[PDB]
Amino acid sequence: DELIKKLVTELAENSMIEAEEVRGTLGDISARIEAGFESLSALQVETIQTAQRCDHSDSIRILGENIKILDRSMKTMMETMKLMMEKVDLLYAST
Amino acid sequence: DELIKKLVTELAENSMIEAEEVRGTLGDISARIEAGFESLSALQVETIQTAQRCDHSDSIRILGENIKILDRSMKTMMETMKLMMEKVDLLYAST
Amino acid sequence: DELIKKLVTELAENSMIEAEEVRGTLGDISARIEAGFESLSALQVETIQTAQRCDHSDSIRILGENIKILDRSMKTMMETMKLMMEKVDLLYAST
Amino acid sequence: DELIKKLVTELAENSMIEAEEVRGTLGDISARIEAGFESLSALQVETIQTAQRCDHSDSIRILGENIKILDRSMKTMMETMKLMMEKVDLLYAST
Repeated sequence: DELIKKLVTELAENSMIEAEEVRGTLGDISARIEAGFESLSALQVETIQTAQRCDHSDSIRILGENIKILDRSMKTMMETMKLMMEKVDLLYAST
Repeated sequence: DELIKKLVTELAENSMIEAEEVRGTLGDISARIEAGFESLSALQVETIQTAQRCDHSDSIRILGENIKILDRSMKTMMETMKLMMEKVDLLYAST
Repeated sequence: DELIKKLVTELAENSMIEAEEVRGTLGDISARIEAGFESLSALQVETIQTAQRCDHSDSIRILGENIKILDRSMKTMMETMKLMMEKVDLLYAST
Repeated sequence: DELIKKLVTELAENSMIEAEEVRGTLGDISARIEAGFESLSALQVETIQTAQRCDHSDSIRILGENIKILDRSMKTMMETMKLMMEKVDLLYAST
């Protein structure tokens, strides 16, 4: 195995160059994977944080509650109007 | 083919190591693909679930409906005011 | 080049198997890329379509416009009240 | 090393073809990575821009403020009604 091992090395010497170029190419691809995923997920988090600003559950409830306060104040006023009119009716009949 | 097959094995013995290292590298890349896609999609689902909380179609409709109830109560009161005034006008002329 | 070409084939015969297994592995990776991107983008479109349901620009404007109608009706009523009172003042002084 | 180098070239000649086909396949994969990431991120930006249209913080505040103006106008009217009634009471007792 004297001449055999000399040919084993001279063949590895030429393949090792093509193995290095594939390894670098694979690492270039791996770097583009971890860069796309790191970028999109940061943009994705920015989407969730933005969406949260549009949840107006409490704001709309407070508007709703204050419309019902006004409705109750309108009932209170309708009772005060009929009360005033029932005094006016008495004033007319007192002539 | 006695010596031929001895050189075929001694060459496979040295290439098999470089094939294993490429296979492991490919599997490292494949694992990063299924990890990025599993993570981003989970973050993406969290975005849809968050966006749904901002659909206030029904809340805003109930506010709108109760503003129109108040508007109708305001028409009812305007008729009651003119009614009261038309009794006051009669009371003035009765002097 | 008689014996040379016989060794060229017996070496290609053993490498061709390792080339096929890498080609299949590469295609397995390529298929996972086009599957993740096809899935996430479909989920992403579902996010945009969901977000559109939360744009209540017109609904909120119609609420705003009808609150200002009520405000104008309240001004109309305040003028009718002072009008009624200015008739009541005259009725008191007519005694 | 006369015959040795002739076999080194005739072996590189057959491997160089399989190296080119792997290089093209790797580049086909790399192109699908930069295409998916470029597409999804453009769709992701469209999601953020859409979500911003649903932030009605200011619109809802102006509705809230104008409901409280109406509430204050309703208090002003309740004072004017009791004022009118306190003149009507005096008119009844003046008989």
